[PDB]
Amino acid sequence: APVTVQVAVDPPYPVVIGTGLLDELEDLLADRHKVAVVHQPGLAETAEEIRKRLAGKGVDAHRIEIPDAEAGKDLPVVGFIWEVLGRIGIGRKDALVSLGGGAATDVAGFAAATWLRGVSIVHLPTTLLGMVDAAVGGKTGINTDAGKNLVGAFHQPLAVLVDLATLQTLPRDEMICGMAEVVKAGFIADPVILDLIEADPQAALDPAGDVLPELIRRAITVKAEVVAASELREILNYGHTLGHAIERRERYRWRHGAAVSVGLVFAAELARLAGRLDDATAQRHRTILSSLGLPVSYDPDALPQLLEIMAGDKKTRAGVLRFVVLDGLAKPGRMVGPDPGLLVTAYAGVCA
Ligand SMILES: [Cl-]
Ligand SMILES: [Zn+2]
Ligand SMILES: [Zn+2]
Repeated sequence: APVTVQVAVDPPYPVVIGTGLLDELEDLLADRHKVAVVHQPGLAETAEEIRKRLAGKGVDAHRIEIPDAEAGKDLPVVGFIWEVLGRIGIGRKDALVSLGGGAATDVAGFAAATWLRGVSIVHLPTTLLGMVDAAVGGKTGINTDAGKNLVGAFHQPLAVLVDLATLQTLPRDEMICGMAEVVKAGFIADPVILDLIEADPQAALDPAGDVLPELIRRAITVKAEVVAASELREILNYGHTLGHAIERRERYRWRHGAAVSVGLVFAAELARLAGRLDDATAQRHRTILSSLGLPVSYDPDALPQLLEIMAGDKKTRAGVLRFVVLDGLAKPGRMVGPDPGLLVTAYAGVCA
């Protein structure tokens, strides 16, 4: 019944896409002695239902509620999760289930990665961004005093269950910000994603339509294929060089997807001015993103503060900025240490 995308790492794991996946979760974890469901607050009820269905099969099943959103990835939260796994007596053969957006899958994933040096985790992402991106690929992380996105671990999930029923209650604004990673996947490796969205941009956002389920499958496949195929993975940062800087500048008060959207537009203008990307494919970034309702511009006077921010990013070595750029649709390449005047000119092409 559901579609499954296999992530061809070693060992491989499935990303299951379908409607009503609790049965598949039950049969998957039926034989574990203990399971802890780590969930964000608005999902207490789905978590309690998972817990009961599990306890029904004989699992000593627990739910662990963590703060919503970015508050949920903070070091004290993972400290709390560890203490709870201990109190419950979660062992090496036991399992965690994450239920929530990207922050939940990241913190629950980091906790599973480090508890007894690694226990199995199943991810149930409940946001579009979580489904196409954060839950696939095994990157986990937490927020510490050092900054965000710095501390983490690679830890592949036993499985990822992408339950489309859950999209029916997702607010429109979260749907739109999840679509920025789908669009990114389209530009880097699967232009059919772009063609499908262009047919009708508003049908792409409809959790009941037939387009969104296909876009999800395709975006997950692009990520699965990149991850299975050590630096090709950097292509997934497309739009994120400026995007992460904007987020930071706004103190994480902008949606991740909105910042990436502006970063994509910037990356396209950078490539266009460098002579690497044709005008048509370059312009297509702004037209697709703006048609979905995503921002395509940012504060015209922010470049100096953005440059200083990008200066300190982990990828920056000896003050040298690195960007993912396209040499054509689905032909990702790199631009290392671009001339400052070129960034200034690209930024003006985006903001003015
Ligand atoms: Cl979240
Ligand atoms: Zn999220
Ligand atoms: Zn992203």
